[PDB]
Amino acid sequence: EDKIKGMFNPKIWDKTFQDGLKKEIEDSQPYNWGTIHELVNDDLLRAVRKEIETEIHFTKKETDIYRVNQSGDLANLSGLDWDDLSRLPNLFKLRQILYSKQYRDFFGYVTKAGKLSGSKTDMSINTYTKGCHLLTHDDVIGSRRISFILYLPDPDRKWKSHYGGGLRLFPSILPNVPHSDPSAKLVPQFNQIAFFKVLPGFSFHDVEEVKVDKHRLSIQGWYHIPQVGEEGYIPGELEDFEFPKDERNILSFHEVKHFEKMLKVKLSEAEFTYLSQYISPEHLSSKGIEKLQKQFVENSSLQIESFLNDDKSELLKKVIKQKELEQECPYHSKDVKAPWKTAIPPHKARYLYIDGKEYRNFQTEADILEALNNNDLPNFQFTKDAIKIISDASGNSRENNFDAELALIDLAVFHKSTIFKKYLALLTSLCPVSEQILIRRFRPGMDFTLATKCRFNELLKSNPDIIDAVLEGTLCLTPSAGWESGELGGYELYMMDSVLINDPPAWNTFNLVLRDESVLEFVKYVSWSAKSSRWDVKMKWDVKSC
Ligand SMILES: O=C(O)CNC(=O)C(=O)O
Ligand SMILES: [Mn+2]
Repeated sequence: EDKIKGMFNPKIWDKTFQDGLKKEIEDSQPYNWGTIHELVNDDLLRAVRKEIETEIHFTKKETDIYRVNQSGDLANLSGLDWDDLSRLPNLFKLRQILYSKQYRDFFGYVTKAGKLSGSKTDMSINTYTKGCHLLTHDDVIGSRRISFILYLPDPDRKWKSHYGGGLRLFPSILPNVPHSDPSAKLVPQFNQIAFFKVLPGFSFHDVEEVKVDKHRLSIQGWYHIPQVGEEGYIPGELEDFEFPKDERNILSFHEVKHFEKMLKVKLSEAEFTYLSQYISPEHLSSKGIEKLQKQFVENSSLQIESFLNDDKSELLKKVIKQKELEQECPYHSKDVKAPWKTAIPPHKARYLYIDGKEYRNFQTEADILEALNNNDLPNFQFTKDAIKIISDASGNSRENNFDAELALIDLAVFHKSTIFKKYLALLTSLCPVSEQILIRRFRPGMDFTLATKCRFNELLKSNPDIIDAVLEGTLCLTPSAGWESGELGGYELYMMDSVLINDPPAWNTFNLVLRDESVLEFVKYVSWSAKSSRWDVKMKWDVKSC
């Protein structure tokens, strides 16, 4: 109770230091946070790190939102018991002082956070190694009031920026709508502490993938609202911003009646000729269709390899490989030009896409609000029009050309066709009544989606003929190697609310799934070390039975 303050850098007890830091936090951007260098008695934090290395057993865990080496899974034996620190006397001593009344009075003062629990200790020990990463979130959970992270990388070697592993902070386009791109990045050093008041809809942050083979050791923790009466405490003393929307447009009367008349290999020579512009002969033949109809009835899932025929396989691979290798892919949302859009918000997803709508770039509230007041629909042929006219001005350089976008839009127009939707209904024996089609590109080190359910159309809920499901399709057009372990991410993951599908990115595949209310999907975050983007074509349809 006396030697506590002495286990800190004496500067934090200095009134001048305190009042100076308080203001630094008040006026910080993009939301109120702060950092202190050399927080703790160096020989202690050195003792603590030698303890963690000696005694604690880290276990990789990957989910949609992170990959991190964890020590916290209790009910795994290796799980760290904070109720038993017999062999981590210096860690015990660390927790004691971070939650001391001495430190809490300081730390609460500078952060204008009010009272902070000393009895509700809440700490965890993680390492991030090559590939590890934690996507965007605001920390808003239960009674967390202030977040803090104490860094213990190798104390005798400075952590470098190109290592990755940075604390990134996202600014607010408007509340619960953080800008896709981070506006500040903290390269952590030993005995450094990052911290912020937990703020619903604002404190969005992440941990940049660790790119090299080093060990980023941290102690994340939280200060909580006091227990009721603790040191005198008394209590009390959006889908509209998601882009793309998970919406489909109903099909014409022409289209639907076709799929009905058919279901109540009945395609013409002509229709088969159309379908074979794009689809491999192997999936147009009688045997090949019975083979797929059977699969679908059994699994309510198709996973087709070599979907497209070789003419279109060679074409797409070429133009996709050309763009990968000879053009500057944009790595900030401001840089994305027509026909591409950046999916937002980053605590839900981040990827590049073509939706055939008029061009949006969302840097401001007014950008989001201008689009909401002016909802507009896809038109791919007009999108092609727009591109050629831009692509004539500049000149179709090895570096500036739109060949990929044009081949892919052509592929989307195929899949938009009446006839494909006939072929589809033939495969599945379902009548599509709606569609949404997207071209998606997931960039190394930036793009991901997160585990979500399908979204039923509210207007068609009361319809007995429409299946309480969503038919979802994914044509993957990723031409690079090394995805196969999951290690690079990019994989399409279908699981239940146990895993239905787990397909790393591959070339010219087509997955097809009928999702009921409860199925979760996500494309995993793509590693910085991936050798290309994941390219694909996402297709969603409401369906009805015939
Ligand atoms: O280690 C870091 O810098 C960030 N950690 C977190 O944001 C978290 O654990 O929720
Ligand atoms: Mn966090």
